[PDB]
Amino acid sequence: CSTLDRIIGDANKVASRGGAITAKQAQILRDNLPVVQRRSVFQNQMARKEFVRDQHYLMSQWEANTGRTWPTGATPHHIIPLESGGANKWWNLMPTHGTLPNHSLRKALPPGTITDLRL
Amino acid sequence: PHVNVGTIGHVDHGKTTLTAAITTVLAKTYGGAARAFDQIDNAPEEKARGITINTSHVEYDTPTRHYAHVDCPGHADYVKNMITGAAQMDGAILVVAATDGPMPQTREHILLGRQVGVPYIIVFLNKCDMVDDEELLELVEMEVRELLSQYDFPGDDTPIVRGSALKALEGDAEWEAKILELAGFLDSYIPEPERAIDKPFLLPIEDVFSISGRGTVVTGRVERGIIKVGEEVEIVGIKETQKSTCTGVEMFRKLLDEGRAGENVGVLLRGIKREEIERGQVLAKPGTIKPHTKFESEVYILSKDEGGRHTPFFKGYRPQFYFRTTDVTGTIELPEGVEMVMPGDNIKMVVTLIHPIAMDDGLRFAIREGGRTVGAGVVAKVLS
Amino acid sequence: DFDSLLQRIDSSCFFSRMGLPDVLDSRVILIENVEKVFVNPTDAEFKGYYDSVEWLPTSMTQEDPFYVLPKELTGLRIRVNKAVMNATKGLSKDKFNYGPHDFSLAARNGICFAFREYVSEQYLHLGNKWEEVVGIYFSGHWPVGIAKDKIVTI
Ligand SMILES: Nc1nc2c(ncn2[C@@H]2O[C@H](COP(=O)(O)OP(=O)(O)O)[C@@H](O)[C@H]2O)c(=O)[nH]1
Ligand SMILES: [Mg+2]
Repeated sequence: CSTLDRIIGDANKVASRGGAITAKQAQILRDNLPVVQRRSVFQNQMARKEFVRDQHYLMSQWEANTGRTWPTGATPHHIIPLESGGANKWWNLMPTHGTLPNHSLRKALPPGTITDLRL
Repeated sequence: PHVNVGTIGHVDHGKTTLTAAITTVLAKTYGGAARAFDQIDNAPEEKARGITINTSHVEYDTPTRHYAHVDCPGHADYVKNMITGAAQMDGAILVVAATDGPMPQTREHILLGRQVGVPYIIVFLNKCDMVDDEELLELVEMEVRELLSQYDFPGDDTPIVRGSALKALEGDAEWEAKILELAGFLDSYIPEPERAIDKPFLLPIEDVFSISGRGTVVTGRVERGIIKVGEEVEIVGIKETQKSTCTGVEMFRKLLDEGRAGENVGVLLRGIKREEIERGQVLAKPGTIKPHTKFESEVYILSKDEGGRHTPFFKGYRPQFYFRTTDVTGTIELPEGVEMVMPGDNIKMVVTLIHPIAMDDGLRFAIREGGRTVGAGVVAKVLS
Repeated sequence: DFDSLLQRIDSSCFFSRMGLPDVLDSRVILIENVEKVFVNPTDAEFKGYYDSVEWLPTSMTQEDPFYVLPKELTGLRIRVNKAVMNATKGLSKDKFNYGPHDFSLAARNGICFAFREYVSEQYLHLGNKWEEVVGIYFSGHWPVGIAKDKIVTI
C-alpha cells in the first residue's frame, strides 16, 4: 500500500457517519495531490487562515461533489494535513465529530521535505 | 487579435482568484465582463476523445488583444489539458504563492510546460499582502527564476509581477495596478501567435491517384502555408525524403495557381509515380521538416472510465502510434525505476517507430489498440 | 572580505562528503544518511541527544534559532544567496531520498539560510553560532540539527 492508502484508511476509521472517503474522492485525492511539500509554522498559519475564511464554501463543495449532506455538527478535517502540504479543497476534506489532532504516516519532518504519497 | 493563455501552479496558490481578478480589473479599466470566483472554480467537464477534463474558459480583453484563458481546479486537469487539451497555450501565467514558495506542482507545471512546447511563461507572485518583508519576496523571485532556467525558460528575462489576487478582486486600488501590470506583460512579452497561413507549406497525404496522361496526384487538406504551381516540394515520411515539383493544383476539377491553408486540394507532382506515395507521408517545403524514428514524448494513458485499458502495460508494450492519417508501430522505453504504467497515468516515454514520420517538437499523437484510443501524447524531443 | 567569501563558496563541494567519515569537530555528531536522521533514528547514533535535537531551518520563512537589517547587509544576503544557489545545482537526490521522502529542497534552503545568517552574524558581530554551522558546510557535510552544544550532521 502507498502512504496515501494508509492516510485514507486511517481517516475512514474516524470519518463521521455519512462522511466516508468514497472510492471516487480517493481517486481525485491521488490525482490532484500525489506529491506534497512539508510547510513551516508561518506557511501553515497562512494556509489555516485561508481555510477558516472559505470553510463554509469548501464544505458546500464537498456536499455537491460527493452528493451528500454535510453531517450535523461534523468538523471539516484535512485528509492530507495543511502542515504536511495539504490543500484547502473539498476533495481533501472529511467530516469528523470534534476537532481530532493531525500527524502524518519521532520528530516532525523539516519544512521543504517532498513526500511522494504514491510511494 | 486572439491569444490563448491560462493559469498554472500548485493548488491554493491563487490561479482562480487571479483569473477572477483579471476579468474585474480589466472590465473596470477598459470594458468587458467581470466573472465571479464561483463560476470559474466550479469548472464544467470537457470530453475530447472520451477524456474528462474540468476546465473553465474565461475571455478578457486588453486594448490591443483578446484573450481565451483556461483555468482548472486540479493538477489532474492541467496534466490532461497541456498534453491533450484542444487549444495549445501561446503563453502561461505561473501563479506562485509568496507564502509557500514553489511547491511540487510549481515544478511539475514548469516541467510539463517545456515537454508540451509552451513557448512563454509569465509569473504572478501572489499573496504579497501576507508577506511584508521584501527580502523574502526577493528570495522567492530568485527561487522561481532558477526553477524556470532549470527547464530552459529565460528566468533572468521573465516578467514577475508582485501582487494580490484577493485584494485586487476586493476593489483595493493599490493591488489593482499589479493586475493591469500583469495583463500589460501578456500584451508585451507574448508575441503575436504565428499564423498557419504564414508557416512553411505542409499537406498530410490522405489519398493518391494517377490522373489520365497528367501523372500522380495526392489529395489532402493543407495544414499550413501555400503551395504554388511550379514550386519545389519534398515527400517526407515512410521512406527517404523524395524530391518533386508541383506541376498543378486542382480543387474539384478547377485548376488553381496555389493551394492554400485550410483548403482540400489535389497536388499534381513531377516524375513521381502513384506507387511511391505512402500512408502517413506529407508534402512539405524542402528542408523545413525532417523524418524521425526515435523521439522523447510525454503521454497520458486513458483510465478504464475514459474507455482506455483495464490493465497496466510494461516495457514490452508495442502499440500503434497515430500521428496524422495512419497508425505506425513502435517499441517504448520507460524512465528509470519504472516498469509499469497503470490506466490514468502520465509518463515520459522514449519511442522508436519501425519506420519514420515527419515531426518537429510539439507534434500531437495518439496511442491505439485495434482501432480504439488508449493514450494521447506530444513529441517533447526528436532524436536519432 | 565578502568577496573572498564568494570565492570560497564558488570553489566549494557542498554535500560532497555526506556519510563519509572525515575528522570534524567535537560538537559534531555524524549520522550516516537521511534515513537515520529523519525517518528511523536511534538514540544510540544520536548519543542520547535525540530528545533535545531541533532541526536547523530548512525554509526562508523559519526563525533564527541562535540570535531591521541595514539595507547594505540585506543586499549582501541577496548576493550570497544567489552564489550559494549557483554552488548547489543538480544535486544527486539519491543521497537526499529515502522511501517516499526527498530532502534536497530542505538541504538547499537550509544551506542558503545558514549563509545568509552567517553574513548577518559577521557583519553585525553577533557571535560564532552560524560560523560553527557554515564551517561544517565547507567541510562537505550537512549540519541538520542542534542539540545543546552539539550539532547533528550528515
Ligand atoms: N490573503 C490572500 N489570500 C489569497 C490570495 N489569492 C488567493 N488567496 C486565497 O487562496 C485560497 C485559494 O485560492 P485559489 O484561487 O482557489 O487557488 P487555486 O487553487 O490555485 O485556484 C483562497 O482562500 C483565497 O482566498 C491573495 O492574494 N491573498
Ligand atoms: Mg482553481
